[PDB]
Amino acid sequence: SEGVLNQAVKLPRGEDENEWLAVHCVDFYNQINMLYGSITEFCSPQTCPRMIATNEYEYLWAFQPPVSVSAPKYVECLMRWCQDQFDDESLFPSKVTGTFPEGFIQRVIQPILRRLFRVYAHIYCHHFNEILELNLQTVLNTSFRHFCLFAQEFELLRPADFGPLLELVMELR
Amino acid sequence: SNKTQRVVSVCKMYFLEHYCDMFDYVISRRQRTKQVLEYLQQQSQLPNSDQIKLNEEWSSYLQREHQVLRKRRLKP
Ligand SMILES: [Cl-]
Ligand SMILES: [Zn+2]
Repeated sequence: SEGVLNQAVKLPRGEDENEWLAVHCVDFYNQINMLYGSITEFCSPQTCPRMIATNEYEYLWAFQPPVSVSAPKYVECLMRWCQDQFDDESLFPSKVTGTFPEGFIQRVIQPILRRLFRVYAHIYCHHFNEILELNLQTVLNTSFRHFCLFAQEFELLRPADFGPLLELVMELR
Repeated sequence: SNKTQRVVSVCKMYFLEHYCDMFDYVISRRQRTKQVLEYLQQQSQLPNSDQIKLNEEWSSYLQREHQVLRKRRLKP
C-alpha cells in the first residue's frame, strides 16, 4: 500500500514556498474559526475562565506583561491579531506585484501556526465530549490531521509546540 | 439548541464545500502542469532548441499559475 490522501500539502512543482504556506496559513485560520465558532456557547468565560489545554498548559496574552485571560477572550484576541498580519501587505501582500519579507516563514508563518494550534488544544482537551455530541469529531479530526501534515511537510512546528497533543500526534507520520 | 444546531449544520457543510474545492484545485493544478511539461518536452527537440524560450515560457506559466494561488486566500 502507499501514502495518504491530503498529501495535497506537497508543494506544487515550480512555485513559491512562501505563497504555499501563506495561502494555507489563511486557510487553517478559517477552518479553526469554523470549528470553535460552532461551539462558541459551550466555551464561555464561566466554562473556561483560563485559556488552557489540560491543567499543565496555560497560554497567556499580552496587550507589556502577559496576563491570564479566559478561553473565548484569548481566541477573540488571537484572531484579531491574525487579521493584523493579513491586512499588513508588508507580510501578506494582496497585490500580485507585492512580495514577501525576508524570513517570512520563521517570522510570520511559524508564529501564527504556533498560536492557531492552541485552539486545537483547547477544543480537544475541554470540549471533545461536546464535539462528540455534534458529529464534529469527523470535521475536527480532519481539520487537525490536515494541520499537522502541513506543518510536518515543511517543518513549521517543533515538538515543543505540540505541547499537550504531542502524544496524540505521534500516531501519524 | 436551535441556535447551535444551525451553526453546526453550516459548519459541517462548509468543510465539505471547502475540502471539495481544495481537491478540485490541487488535481486541476497537477493536470494543467502535466500538459505544460508534456508540451515543453515535445517542443524541446524540434528545431530552434530554444533552451531559453522554453525556459521562459515555463516561467511565464509558473507566474501565471502563481497569481491564481494568491487569489485563493484574498476573498472579497
Ligand atoms: Cl489551498
Ligand atoms: Zn473552552
